Amino acid sequence: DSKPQLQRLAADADVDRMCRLLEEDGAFILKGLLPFDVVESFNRELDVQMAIPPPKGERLLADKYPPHFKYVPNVATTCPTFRNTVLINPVIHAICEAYFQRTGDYWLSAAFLREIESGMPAQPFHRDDATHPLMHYQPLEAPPVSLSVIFPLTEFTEENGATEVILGSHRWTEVGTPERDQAVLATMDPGDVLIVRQRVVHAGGGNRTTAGKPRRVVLAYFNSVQLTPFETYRTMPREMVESMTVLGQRMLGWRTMKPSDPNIVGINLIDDKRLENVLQLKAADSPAL
Amino acid sequence: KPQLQRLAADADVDRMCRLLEEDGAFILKGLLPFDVVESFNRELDVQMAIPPPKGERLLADKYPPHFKYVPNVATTCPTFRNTVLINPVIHAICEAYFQRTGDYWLSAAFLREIESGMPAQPFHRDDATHPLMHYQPLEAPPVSLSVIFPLTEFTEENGATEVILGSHRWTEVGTPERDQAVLATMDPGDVLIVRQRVVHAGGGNRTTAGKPRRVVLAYFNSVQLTPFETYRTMPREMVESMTVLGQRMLGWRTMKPSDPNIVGINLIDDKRLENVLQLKAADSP
Ligand SMILES: O=C(O)CCC(=O)C(=O)O
Ligand SMILES: O=C(O)CCC(=O)C(=O)O
Ligand SMILES: [Co+2]
Ligand SMILES: [Fe+2]
Ligand SMILES: [Fe+2]
Repeated sequence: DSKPQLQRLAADADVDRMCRLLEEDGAFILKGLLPFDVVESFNRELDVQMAIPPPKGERLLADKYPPHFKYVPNVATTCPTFRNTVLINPVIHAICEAYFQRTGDYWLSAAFLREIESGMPAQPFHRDDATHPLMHYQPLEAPPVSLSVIFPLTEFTEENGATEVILGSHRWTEVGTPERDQAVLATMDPGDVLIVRQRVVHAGGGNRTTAGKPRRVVLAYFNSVQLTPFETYRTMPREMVESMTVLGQRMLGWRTMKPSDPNIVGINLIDDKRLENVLQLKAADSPAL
Repeated sequence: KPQLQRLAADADVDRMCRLLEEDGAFILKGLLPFDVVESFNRELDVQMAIPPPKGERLLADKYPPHFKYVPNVATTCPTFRNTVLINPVIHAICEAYFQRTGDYWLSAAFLREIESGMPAQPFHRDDATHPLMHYQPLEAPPVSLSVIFPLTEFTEENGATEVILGSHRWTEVGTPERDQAVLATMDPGDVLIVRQRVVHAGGGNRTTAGKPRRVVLAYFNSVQLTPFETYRTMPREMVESMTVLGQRMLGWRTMKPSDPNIVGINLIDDKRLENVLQLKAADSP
């Protein structure tokens, strides 16, 4: 395409370059971060969840939509491949650690599945600043407090509606009403990852195919520990929590974390002690640390 | 010189609200009955009577040993948990104050005791705990409210809280003189309420009589902000003996930031946290 496209990088790519891509272009792609077997076992875990008949009670998001609406909340609690493998991907966290360098500690606000079936229209262009509305008022220069991480679980094509990203649009004052051709396509294979900076204007593609195969995507939101996690993993059984690594525990809110100075004490604590100490939390990788 | 306006506990909320935008702070006179003040004080006395613990202390270890401090009083002081935390007047103020941001809860509630011979605090804005606040524009929906409970009297001598009126409209804290501020002189049972961005400081105790100034600070934040103190390790029995309002304040229920957040926050399995937990409450139908 005539317009400059989304840079696609190998898993082992340089971190300074990814970080500078995020500030200049606002987005980039990692190629084959997740092995195909990982991707497929994740998909089967999700298949199980979606196969579950609709429950009797209230569902806060689902009840707002038609019954054909496909959605799996907080995948870490029901998809071990995500909890144990995807969530603690070292490349992802290296990016996060560079990205959140000014704001301090980050954790996982949400990780959920979205399936877009044939005949569904594109999303309107938007900035991912609705969940925590205060973000709408954050100046561009301020230390970023949220990172969008997008996992294609089916192929992302021009036809089925690969994610549309407008490069450099995070420097815009408002989203406005940009035309579709201002954006480029995040065409990907399962195992690739799209990483999108805060304030970058984007939109879901919408599935124009007619063969029945639906587009499947898991969206993960990594936020500053200043921001309340949309999904709370506090009801995870202790056995499951302790089977995770320390990084895993920190991501899911089971540990005291640290916003950058001038916060010098930290956050998410109790009795002036670390939450994991009060809980006496064990971890799969705590003898080695 | 313009002073801190003192309002009756039953005063109109619309006036309190207009004060918070105009002066940036105000005082409620005698909000807490004497029995409340005294039982709260006795509960805190119990807590401070516990010997210095052996392990790490995240805040206490950052300051001198003479620094007196009791964290997350709601878990150890029933008077605060059952009476003070859910004060209807406080929440009338909050619901007006946080209308643009949506739901609010309790980030921290702790005791500080300032002994004789201690210097004044430097002037500051209470935006260090959540640094992102430092970049929030003046016009943006406020996301934090400082609520200050004097448990001993606040006098000129013992170091009543120094508040600079209208300073929330300043671009920077700068280096203001002490004589730019007015004094939050109060009796136990009064409440000092301070807007976000209002420059202020602890007074510093000029007395030599030994009575240390005692204050409980409660920070009510938008549910967008992660609570500094997490009350997730409270026993279920303690949680379920509380009112719904109390549970919402201590992070045990799903909450709702203002639109365009339309689902809410602090939820799980696409359900309300309290439903998944099947949480009972003292005043729930
Ligand atoms: O469907 C997509 O690829 C993007 C979805 C998205 O950006 C959102 O839901 O905020
Ligand atoms: O001690 C006081 O009266 C006020 C303290 C204060 O503003 C603070 O510690 O942030
Ligand atoms: Co002067
Ligand atoms: Fe989005
Ligand atoms: Fe303060």
